[PDB]
Amino acid sequence: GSHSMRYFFTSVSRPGRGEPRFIAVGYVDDTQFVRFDSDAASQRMEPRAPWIEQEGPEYWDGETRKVKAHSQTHRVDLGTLRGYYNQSEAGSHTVQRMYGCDVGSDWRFLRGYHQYAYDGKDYIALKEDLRSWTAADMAAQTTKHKWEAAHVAEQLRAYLEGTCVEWLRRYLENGKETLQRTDAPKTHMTHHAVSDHEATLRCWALSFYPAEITLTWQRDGEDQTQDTELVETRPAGDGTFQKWAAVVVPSGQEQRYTCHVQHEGLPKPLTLRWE
Amino acid sequence: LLWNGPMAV
Amino acid sequence: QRTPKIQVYSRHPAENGKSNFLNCYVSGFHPSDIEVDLLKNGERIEKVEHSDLSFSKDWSFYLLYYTEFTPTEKDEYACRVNHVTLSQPKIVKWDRDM
Ligand SMILES: [Cl-]
Ligand SMILES: [Cl-]
Ligand SMILES: [Cl-]
Ligand SMILES: [Cl-]
Ligand code: NA
Ligand code: NA
Repeated sequence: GSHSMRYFFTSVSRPGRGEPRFIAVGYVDDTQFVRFDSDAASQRMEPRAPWIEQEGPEYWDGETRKVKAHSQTHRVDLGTLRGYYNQSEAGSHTVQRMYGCDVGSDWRFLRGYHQYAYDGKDYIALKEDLRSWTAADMAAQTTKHKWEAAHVAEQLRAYLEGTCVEWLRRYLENGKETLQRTDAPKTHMTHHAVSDHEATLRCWALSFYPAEITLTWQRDGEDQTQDTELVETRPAGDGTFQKWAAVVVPSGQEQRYTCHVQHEGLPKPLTLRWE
Repeated sequence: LLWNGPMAV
Repeated sequence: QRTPKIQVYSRHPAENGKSNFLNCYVSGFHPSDIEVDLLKNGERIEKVEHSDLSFSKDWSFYLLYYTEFTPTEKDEYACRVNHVTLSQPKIVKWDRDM
């Protein structure tokens, strides 16, 4: 289909003793496939999907080297940023980094990104042109001048347009049985009386993949948002996702209300009614 | 595959 | 500082006496340090596992905590969360309808 590869990195300083906590995870679409945790025993990049286990020792050696290199860069950054912001050595602080690439249905490059945050706020990010930088404040502006002088965007662009896309295609082929399979939502409706004259109708979407989905309620054929509740999409724990939407209705009028489900795995949207 | 060239801020 | 959202739910539609998986999904929080326990009749369940820390577009974190469980008529399940934004631990009861 249309696809993405993304890596996520978090480093948290520990001022009382020792090095920061460092956690890295890699995804293809909504499927985690590698991880590194500085608290874990292996001290290696580890597989988390079957289709990555076939990569050879050179793969795992190189990804371990690179992810440890990311970890030490973040360790340095935490010290540098404490200085840029004139902060004490007493408190814990956080660096986060996300980067990756999107490809279309034809597996051609669509866009790339690289975003960096300090203490949960934008710090510096690569613009969509893959040449320029967005600096949120004057500390990040110092970083921007440094990365300009060192040609960083050039080699990041080369990675995002090349290596990133090329290995994404490789993973998509090796894991095609799941990564290129859509799991349409399994849907049903429940009914929960709230009094002797009104009731909650809850529309369920279960066991679907990928995570993107839209659930909407209609009354007599027109969208309704009054008296509705929509929960955040949530992981089932087996690689699929769940969501529900509910509406409160006068008892006996349930047939006016329809739940509409849109998902990449559905050729046409589904309609559900209570009966 | 990871990027091989992150630079410090 | 952003306080966690909490959903407690089963992996599969629940039937009393049938094995299942109990999930606590915490999201929307910052910083990432967080304590999450799954409770059975008020007591902490042991050997609970969790996903690897990741985050959303707005930089807030999310984690899934999970364990095997068997719903019953008499047993009560819940999630207990502590975070710097919480003056006291927040307890959310599992309700099989949500
Ligand atoms: Cl009542
Ligand atoms: Cl209406
Ligand atoms: Cl504050
Ligand atoms: Cl019950
Ligand atoms: Na190292
Ligand atoms: Na607290």
